[PDB]
Parts: sequence; structure tokens; C-alpha cells
Amino acid sequence: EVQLVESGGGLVQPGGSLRLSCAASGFTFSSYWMNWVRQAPGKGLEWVANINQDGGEKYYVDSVRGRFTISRDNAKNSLYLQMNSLRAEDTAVYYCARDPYDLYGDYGGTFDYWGQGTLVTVSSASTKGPSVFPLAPSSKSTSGGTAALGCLVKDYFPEPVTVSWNSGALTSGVHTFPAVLQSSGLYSLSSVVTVPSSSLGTQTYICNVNHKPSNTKVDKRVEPK
Amino acid sequence: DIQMTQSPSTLSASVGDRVTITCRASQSISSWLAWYQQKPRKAPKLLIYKASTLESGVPSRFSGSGSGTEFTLTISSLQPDDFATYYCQQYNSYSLTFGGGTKVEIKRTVAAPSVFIFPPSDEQLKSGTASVVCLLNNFYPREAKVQWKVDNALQSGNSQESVTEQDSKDSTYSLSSTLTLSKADYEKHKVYACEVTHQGLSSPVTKSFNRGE
Amino acid sequence: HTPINLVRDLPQGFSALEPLVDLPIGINITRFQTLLALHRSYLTPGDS
Repeated sequence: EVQLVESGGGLVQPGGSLRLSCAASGFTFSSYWMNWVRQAPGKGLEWVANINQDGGEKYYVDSVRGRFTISRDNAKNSLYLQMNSLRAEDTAVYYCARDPYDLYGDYGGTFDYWGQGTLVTVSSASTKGPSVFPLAPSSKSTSGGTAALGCLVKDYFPEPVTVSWNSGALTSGVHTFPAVLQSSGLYSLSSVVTVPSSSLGTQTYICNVNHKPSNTKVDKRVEPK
Repeated sequence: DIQMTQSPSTLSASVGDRVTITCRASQSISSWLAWYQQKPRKAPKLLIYKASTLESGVPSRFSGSGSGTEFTLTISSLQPDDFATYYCQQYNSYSLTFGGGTKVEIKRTVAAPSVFIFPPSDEQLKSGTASVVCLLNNFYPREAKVQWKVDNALQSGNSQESVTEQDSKDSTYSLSSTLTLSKADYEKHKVYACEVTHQGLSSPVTKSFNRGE
Repeated sequence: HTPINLVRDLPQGFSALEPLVDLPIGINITRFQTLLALHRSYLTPGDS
């Protein structure tokens, strides 16, 4: 299994530094160029940096040049990217990918293997656990029809957050919306599920919220008024 | 440097049809182009290299051709798995550059959204703010419009919306809109309404509630 | 000499060359070779 696991993402203030690392396995690490590419959500994928097999030749995108240094420890089978003078703009998901040889030139294959990604967030905001408020079922229709309920997970930082219903018991009809960065700079999102009106009262609905950075866990029961 | 520009930025096709995404380099890259497939939140996978060579393990449905500056990735028979954003890249010269990305979506029959409105919880009020939520559930196509009215007054700058990824089974989309207000402001007015317009709807759907009631 | 961040290969564009010097060698010269440089870094032991 060729694999690349990235570690080191987190919340970082401006000016700060982090070093992400990518542990590789399944191939002869020493023989290949490794690159780091980032996807910043609103924007697209961007190529950050590359290192030759020998480890000497190193290339970077202009934005990062003084700030970032890519390096590798072959014996370690690890690749690293140390970042400095982080800006809000550097927030992105960083992927370590195995690149092709530049020598191939006109026939370049591109990046064959990619890691899952490490998310680094650069923001002044501190880590904060979410508030969870119930979205009680309200419908002006006869019962027996479907009803919608959910939880409002608000004011937490940084991403990510985990939302489950009935401890994974209830999957169908569940929509947990992507979080939006609010004016506050904090993240908010809602998770909803559609159920039969008959189920209200009979069935228990618990929204499970787990926010690892804050290390907080919440179980909110949603009930009708 | 070189800029790669893909087109179209987004497209919707039905299953089994043939899709063709093009990429145009600012200057001759030669054969140095590759294509990548990316799913939501997942890391990109390499589809094609050297403009037309299939990467190992990639489905045969995908093919890539190119000559000159213009290159095309075609998908002979679109499948539901295919939903994703596709990117072209040119390795020809440094710096390496990726195109904007083309989002592909599975075309299905139009579906109207179910609309629900949620008042702020009493618990939330204790804070400063009141959050009013309006859920649009399982609709297609993605374009949906939401207007907020507080005692029939149009609202601006106090709303935020989020859209889910296309559903695995349904191939539908869902949307949440949140109107945020001060507790003081909220207490000021009686009627909170959410108006929705969509291709699926013959007439507008408005869900509302009264503050005390 | 021009700064470039272009094609690995020669970039498309037009530039003119100017005469630096004239050396009277007067040799019937059939062929030439390019000398390349090596780089050893901190990391490298200098080994050939």
C-alpha cells in the first residue's frame, strides 16, 4: 500500500510557524521527488514546493519563498514542510504527493500518489467549543407528514467538528451542512434530518457533537415544543 | 509562467452521456499535461499523464487527448461515481500550474425543495443573538433563491447560506440559510418569514411564524 | 541575459543578442563540449 500520512495541521496565529510532516511507505522513498500541494478552499489547488531525489534541489512558489522550507529524511522515510510568517492566506489543506521526474519533460506524468491532507488554519481566533441549540420541529401541516429537526452548532473554532445522530444509529435523511465562517470569525453549522411526524415523541433523537480541538463533546436531545 | 484555463467551470450531464472538459494553456506546454480527479474533501487522484496515458487502476471510461495548446479530457460514459471536480495541470515548465477546476454534476429530474423554518431556541436567546434557520431539503437543480422578511421587510447583510454536496443516493442538494439578529432586534418584530424560489416551484413557498406564538 | 521564470525549455519570446568580444584564435574548430558544474552542500560529503 503506497501511503502518505500528513500530520501537524492545526490552528496558528499569524506570524507563527508549523511544520507538517508526511510519512511515506510502499515505495523506495529515496528515489523519488516529493512535492507539497495545497488546496485552499475558496481558491483551488496550488503547487507549493518540490524537492529532488537527492534532496539538494528545492523549488518553491514565489509567495512562500522565504517562509517555507521543504526537507526530507530518507532513513526516516519522512518529508517535511516548515512554515514561517504564516499569513491568513496560507490556510489550506496541505497534501503531500509523489511527483514525477522533471527530466521526463514533455512526457510528465504528474503526481501519482496523494496523502489525505493536513488542515492548517491561520487566524487570530482562539480555540473555542461550540454551543449546541436544538432546531425543534415546526410545521404547519397535518401530522403523519414529514417533519424536520436538527441541531445548531454555533461559535466554535477551529474546524473540524463531528456530527452524528443517535450515535450513528440514524443515517438516512441526514444533512450536516458545511460550516460557514461567520463575521465573528467563528464557525457555525447546522445538522438536520427529516423524519416522520409520527416518530416525534416515540423516537428519541440525540445529536452528537464532537469538537476535537476544544476537546468537547455534546449530546443534545431534540424534542418538539 | 503559464496559466491553464479550464472550461466549462461547471457542467451537468446525465448518466451514460459523454462529457468533454477542455483546458487551454497560455503557451505551448507540449505533451506536458496531466489530469486529476478530486472528490469532496478527498485528495486528488491522478487520471491521466502525458496528455493521454491512463494511470494505473484508473477506469477506462476516462480518456485524454490533446494537440498544440488545447487538451481535452473526455468521459465516454458518465457514471454516478464520476461526480467530482476535474483539474488539468501542466508539468511542462515551472512553476507547475493547475486549472481552475471543472465541477461535474449528475443531471437528474427536477425536484422541489421541502421548506422548513426554525425559530430561535430559548436557550440561544440567553446569549445575545437569535438565529433563525430555514432549511431547503432535497432539491435539484442546485440553484435556489432564499429571501428573508421580518414583518415583510426585506433583509440584507444579515444572512448566510450553506449548500451540501450532491447526495449519494438522491443526487439532490440541500441548503440552510441562517438569519442572525440581536436579541433586542428580534424582540422588536412579530413575523419572520423565509421565501423560496426554485425551478421546481410553480409558486413561491413561504414558511413563517409569529414570535410569541 | 534575461531573467526568466518560463518554460523549462526555451520560452517563447523574442530577445536579441549582442557582441561581447572578439578573440583571434584562428583554429579550425570542428567540435565543442559543455562543462557542467557539481554542487556539494552541507549535507553532502563531497564524495565524487
